[PDB]
Amino acid sequence: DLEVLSEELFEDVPTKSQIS
Amino acid sequence: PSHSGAAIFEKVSGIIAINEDVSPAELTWRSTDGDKVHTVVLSTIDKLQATPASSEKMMLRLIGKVDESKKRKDNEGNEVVPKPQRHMFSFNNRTVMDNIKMTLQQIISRYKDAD
Repeated sequence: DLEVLSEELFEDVPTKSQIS
Repeated sequence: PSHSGAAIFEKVSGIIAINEDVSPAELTWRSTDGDKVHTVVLSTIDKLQATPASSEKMMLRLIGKVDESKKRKDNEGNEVVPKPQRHMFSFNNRTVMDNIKMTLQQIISRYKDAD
């Protein structure tokens, strides 16, 4: 366990309304 | 079950347990050993982030509303612009995240639906 991830393929889940 | 699921917070492995009995709801990641816990206000959560279904990666996160509206200097022409705070949680099972990612959203939608 030294480095086996991927924070580059993360996405955003669908959520009603969009106050961005 | 749906209001609970274990995840990784800051390289640590704990338990993420959602509290839908509140208003706004609330998330709570507690270490497995009981060294620390992180609470989340799904309301304050600017948005909900979670690994896609196409990606075997099992991880969920909640972004926090930032005060970037300021974005200014201090005096030496530097740059402050307060950075955003997001709660990242790495799950060791797409089942947990699948049961969690739905919970948060299940509630979130109620904030907009109730908005």
